[PDB]
Amino acid sequence: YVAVGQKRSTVAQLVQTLEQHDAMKYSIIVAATASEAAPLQYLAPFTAASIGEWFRDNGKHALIVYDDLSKQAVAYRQLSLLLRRPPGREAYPGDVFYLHSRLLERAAKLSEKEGSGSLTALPVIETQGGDVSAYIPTNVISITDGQIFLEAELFYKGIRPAINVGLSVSRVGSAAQVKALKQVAGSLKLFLAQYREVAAFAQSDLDASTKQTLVRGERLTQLLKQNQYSPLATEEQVPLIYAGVNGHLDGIELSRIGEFESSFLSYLKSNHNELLTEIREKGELSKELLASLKSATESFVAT
Amino acid sequence: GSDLDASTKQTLVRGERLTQLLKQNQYSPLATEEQVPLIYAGVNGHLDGIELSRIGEFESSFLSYLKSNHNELLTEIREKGELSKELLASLKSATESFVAT
Amino acid sequence: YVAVGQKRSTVAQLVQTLEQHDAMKYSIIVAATASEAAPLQYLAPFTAASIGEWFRDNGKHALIVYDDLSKQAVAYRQLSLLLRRPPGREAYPGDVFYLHSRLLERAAKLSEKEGSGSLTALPVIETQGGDVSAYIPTNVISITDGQIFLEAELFYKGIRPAINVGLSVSRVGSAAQVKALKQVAGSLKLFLAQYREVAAFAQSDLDASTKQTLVRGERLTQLLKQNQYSPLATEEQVPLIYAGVNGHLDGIELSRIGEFESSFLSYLKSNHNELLTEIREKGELSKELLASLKSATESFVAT
Amino acid sequence: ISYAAYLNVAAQAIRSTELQTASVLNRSQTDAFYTQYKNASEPTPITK
Amino acid sequence: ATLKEVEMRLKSIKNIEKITKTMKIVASTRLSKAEKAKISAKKMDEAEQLFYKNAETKNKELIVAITSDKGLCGSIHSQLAKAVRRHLNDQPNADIVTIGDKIKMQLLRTHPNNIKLSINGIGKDAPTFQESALIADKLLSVMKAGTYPKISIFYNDPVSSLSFEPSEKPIFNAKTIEQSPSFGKFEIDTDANVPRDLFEYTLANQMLTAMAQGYAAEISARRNAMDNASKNAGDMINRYSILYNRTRQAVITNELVDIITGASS
Amino acid sequence: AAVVGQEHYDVASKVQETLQTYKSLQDIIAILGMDELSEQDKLTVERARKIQRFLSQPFAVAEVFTGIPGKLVRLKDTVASFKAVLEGKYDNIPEHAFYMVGGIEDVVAKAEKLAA
Amino acid sequence: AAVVGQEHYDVASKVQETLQTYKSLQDIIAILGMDELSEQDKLTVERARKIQRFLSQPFAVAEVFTGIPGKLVRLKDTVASFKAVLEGKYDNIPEHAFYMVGGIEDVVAKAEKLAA
Amino acid sequence: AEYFRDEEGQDVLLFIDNIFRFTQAGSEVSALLGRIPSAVGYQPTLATDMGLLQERITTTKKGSVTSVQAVYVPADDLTDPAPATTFAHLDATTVLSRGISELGIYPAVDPLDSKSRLLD
Amino acid sequence: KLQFALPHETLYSEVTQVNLPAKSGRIGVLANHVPTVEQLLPGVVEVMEGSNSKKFFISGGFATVQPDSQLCVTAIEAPLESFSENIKNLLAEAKKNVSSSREAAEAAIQVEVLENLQSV
Repeated sequence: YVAVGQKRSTVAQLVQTLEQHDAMKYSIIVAATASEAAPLQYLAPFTAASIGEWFRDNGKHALIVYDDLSKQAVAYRQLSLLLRRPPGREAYPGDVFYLHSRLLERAAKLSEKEGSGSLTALPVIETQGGDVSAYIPTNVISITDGQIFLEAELFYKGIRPAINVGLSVSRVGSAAQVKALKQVAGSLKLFLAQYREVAAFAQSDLDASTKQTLVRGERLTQLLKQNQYSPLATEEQVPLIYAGVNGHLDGIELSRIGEFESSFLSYLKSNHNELLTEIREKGELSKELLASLKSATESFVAT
Repeated sequence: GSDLDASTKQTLVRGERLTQLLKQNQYSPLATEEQVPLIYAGVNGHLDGIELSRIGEFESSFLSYLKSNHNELLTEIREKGELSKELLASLKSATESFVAT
Repeated sequence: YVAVGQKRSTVAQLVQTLEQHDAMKYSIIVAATASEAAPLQYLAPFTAASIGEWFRDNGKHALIVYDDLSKQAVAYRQLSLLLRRPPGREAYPGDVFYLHSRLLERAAKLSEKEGSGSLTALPVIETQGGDVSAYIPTNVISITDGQIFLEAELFYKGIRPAINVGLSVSRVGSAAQVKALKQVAGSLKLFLAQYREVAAFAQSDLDASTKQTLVRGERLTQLLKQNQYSPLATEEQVPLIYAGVNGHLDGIELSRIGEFESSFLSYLKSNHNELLTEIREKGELSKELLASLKSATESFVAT
Repeated sequence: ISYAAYLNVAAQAIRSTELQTASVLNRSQTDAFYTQYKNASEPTPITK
Repeated sequence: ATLKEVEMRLKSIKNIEKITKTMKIVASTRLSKAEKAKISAKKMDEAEQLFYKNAETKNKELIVAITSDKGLCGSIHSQLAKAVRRHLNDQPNADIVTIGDKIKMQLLRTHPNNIKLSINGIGKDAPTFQESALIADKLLSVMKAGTYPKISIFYNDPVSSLSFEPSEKPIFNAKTIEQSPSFGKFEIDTDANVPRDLFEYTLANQMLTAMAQGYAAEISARRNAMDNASKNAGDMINRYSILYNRTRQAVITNELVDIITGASS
Repeated sequence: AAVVGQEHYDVASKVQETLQTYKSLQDIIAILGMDELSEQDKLTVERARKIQRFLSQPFAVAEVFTGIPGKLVRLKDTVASFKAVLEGKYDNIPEHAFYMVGGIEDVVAKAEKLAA
Repeated sequence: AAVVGQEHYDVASKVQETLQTYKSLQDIIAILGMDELSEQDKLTVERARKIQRFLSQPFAVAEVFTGIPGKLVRLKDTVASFKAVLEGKYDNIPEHAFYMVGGIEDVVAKAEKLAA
Repeated sequence: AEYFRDEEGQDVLLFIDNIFRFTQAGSEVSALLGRIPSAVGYQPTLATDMGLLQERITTTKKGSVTSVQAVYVPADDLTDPAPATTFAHLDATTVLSRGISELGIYPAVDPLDSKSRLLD
Repeated sequence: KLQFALPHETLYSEVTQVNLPAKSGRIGVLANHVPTVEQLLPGVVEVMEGSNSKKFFISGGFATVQPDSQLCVTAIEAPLESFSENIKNLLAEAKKNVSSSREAAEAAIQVEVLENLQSV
């Protein structure tokens, strides 16, 4: 985790959180804090990347999260202007694109010849007022292969995570999805799409098609809420979505979605941790697993 | 195109009159002692009923009326600079008297 | 034909087109293509105008079309910026007003004392998005007399050439017009700026009075339309405009207006080309010519 | 009582055994206040 | 700024566009129910008209009128308002009973004598026999409806589903029913209360039909209106979008000039 | 009001007010229909629509270009002409009549012309 | 929901959603008005207006910039008092009886004051 | 390409990826060279450089190159100066659409957005 | 040919015998019946078309055999089976209502309805 411009107090909270979640047993925190000098801030993603190269080169895998390169940009700006180098758009250096582009292509899942390794990366960019047109965002958007577009309105509207999944895109995307999870999520993409279109019809005198969409959509939206700093095991991600796909959650009223989730999980562990383990280990859903899973869901749904 | 209810139109009707009350022609300052009555009338909604066109007429005439009878009252407003009970009552009665005629 | 900022290919098609219409013998082409260097482009209109002045100073009438001064603006901008002159509005240099004015004002019809020469200058300005507040366009408008604004929406909707009469003016144009086409076309410009007004509130309520005008107006609009690269005779234009002005296009259904024109011209030629010769030489419609035409127009309209 | 008022009250009662549709019930429940209008003026908006 | 004031306005137009779209769709939904009702209503009326036709009945004069209680209906309210005023030149003393706030206000301004009875709350819901009946009953009690040897009712007949034509029809009177040329081909008692009952029964039954026609015209008209709204709003989007786009470029240019000036120094 | 007199100033006040209203309702006019405008306002709008057209006066140097014979209207005549329009006297005849014409009297004559 | 605990958090979360709903619906109210807008939504809107003015409480140092003396309302008490509002336990209290006053006790008192 | 066309007589087809990134790249080199950036940052030499690229591309009497370019209109704006310069060079536009692909239409080419100045 | 209709829905707007309860007692209409107008009282109505019989419970209205032998029955609302105890409880309450008191007429009508119900 590359803490760029993050105040030392903030990084102290981060450190404490990581220790609490027992995660420093794989984490490295390269820190260039807010007060840290503008050359250090400038070179901070570059420095971090080099650490990543050692893992990557050894054929190990790693994830480097540059947070936030937007503040890194500001530091290069400070340097260039102070070094009297010719200025450019939005008073940002002319070769700022070159800098970011050099950095972001270092990430890579290496060749079979050089052994399977990786250096997954996740740059974080801060939108100054939702300005995707802004020079540092536009450049980065071009360079990147996918975006996740977090929207403040959703946060206020209590959707936390507040991902606007419409404006999220992934390049490689579903090619590197869990195969099982891919199977049970074609429907989900289409449902949410409809829910978006039928959103404005919710201000009403509802048509049957629209209201059906609304029920499915509202329950899903509630389902995709997740309390912060709680990750959920993939072998348990797959069941929750399956229920929604089979529309059994539709019956469950909005308030009871939350209760349903945890209860369904406990039910799944008691009734069929064989199913959960099968999902985990087989990794690919089979007609028999999907059969059994649907049955289990129905029984749980009754309670 | 919102069709206002009567309660909102009480406000609206009162409000319009205040706007007409404020207006003053360039190079025509007024004496504060005689700005206090005009606001009393407006705020106590005595002008709300009075027709929109003749608010200016009312203003001019009201001032003349206050000059005529309640010139004692104006002197007091100059002298004490805070409305007393007596002044509030005097002013209320006077304002009421001038609503019609 | 001064071609500035145009592809060498495109110009080669133009040249070939001119030689297809065997127009080369009356025309010169001066060329300053996009490939040609920006200072050459800057000097390209000025040089062309010298060639024109020799013709003008032979006392002969001529025309010079500078297509497009907007590319001259970019050229002077490039040169100016590379001369490090501080940018003006829209990054077009501060002496741009002078640049265009110096070019444009060298063309004109000389005093009879100084000869019969005229250099007709129609400079073709390429507005991106019809930006008629834009600095380069506005400066030209202020320099020139008329404007010939061409509306894309209308162009798309088959008015080729699309003449947005609302943005087309010609300050002294009307007193250059031949009297025949002044009489027959008299006030039609006003009438179709009533069609414009009428159709403003046509799309509120409508009345039969406005509708009668609208029926005339719409039908007149149909009459305006032309097919590109097909020119018309002046003599032929007099009757068509006579017909429409005299309201014979309520007499022709809107659909058949195009049919009416071709047929009418054929009718006139076959019936009596004597009339057309008369209005051609007289250049005015006497009472007799007017009557003969009134009679002829009624005659064709009937059949 | 008005003859058609008589029939009306009977119809409202008659939708009471019960199995009935919401639309019937809506058709049997009034939602208005008649504003009597004097000559400009207007006596009270009695619930119709 | 320019940029921000443009942008906030463009957002406003966008929100308006969305609302006009939404309304137009919802209007279509509502319209289906409105029309369905109108069929049943019209069939019901027709049976009563069958009597009146065979009866050949032939109608102070009363005016009753029907419109929406609320706007965004289209021009239903004011096309009827104008046509009432026209037929108030055809009788300079009639008592106008206004069923509908929208017609109520407009007529109330023009003659502040004629408005005698008025209702409020009808239009919100689709027509119901209960409402019509109670109004009819109130028409009898308050206005003494039978006394008027002429009654005419106004509504908007939905001529085509893209149109609404303000319309009137004459409500037959009980004096008339008695003496109507045919009333004897039909047979009923000599102790009959048939004038005093049949008048009353068709006072409501005809009135409900008129309401059904009117309501259908209201919903039809709003669908047309909201569609046209969507088009007009779209044009405004396009105009502010071009302004936005130009302004965005301009801000960049203005910033650049400051930068160049700084660099030059 | 101390220059061109109270009457002129009063006339001007109303002209400004009507036109300012008319500009204000440009949004509503576009988004909805003009019939959807409030009736009282619709009168103001109709008056202002007339005022807008009325203000176009043919010019004598423009007379060549427009083709419409120029109109030079006296100042004394002007105050009267607008005054009448403000009193709605001649507000009863088309906007087309008000468009591109001189004095109030000329509008009246042009109404007769238009009527033909 | 840890720092100030789940109860504090939950009360505030409901408030945030409620206020956000009112703002989102403001546009609907602007054109559509109270029509195709739910009764439930309308109660939420009414609550939001109450909450909006329940957040209004004077400042002691704005006895000179107002005149009503501020209220240092205990944090725990505020959580409770706002909780009550959300449950709709004081939906019989005027909107303006939440305006520019302290805690629930005061809100009730101003309801009584207004009632008189 | 020109070796193929001119010296092997070939008809060739030369793809370019983003010409937005061609423009963008040129803009940077100018800024580095210290040239005064013009409107919307773009290089003062923008037109001429594009001109060389898109006049070299031509039909000779030996062969012909033909070039398919990819135009990513930056900021989704077709009103920016860089798009304008591009559109000037363009002779045809192929407007691929994913809506069209969603109608199961492969090619994904949008029929009513594909327009060409070669149609006549 | 029977035309039986309600504003809510048409019912028959062929039919051999219709039995109707009218202020003139009970009227039965069979084939050609002389053309009448009848006030329908709160009623139990039987419609027989052939021998098939459909039973309607009717809230009163007007009945008119037309001189073209078209039996227009119009009434506010109706099947007998649809109408067919809780109402008897309500009617008891309605007896209570008579004690205080338009309400008088209403409660009286409720008693009429109790009779009409009792008929079922």
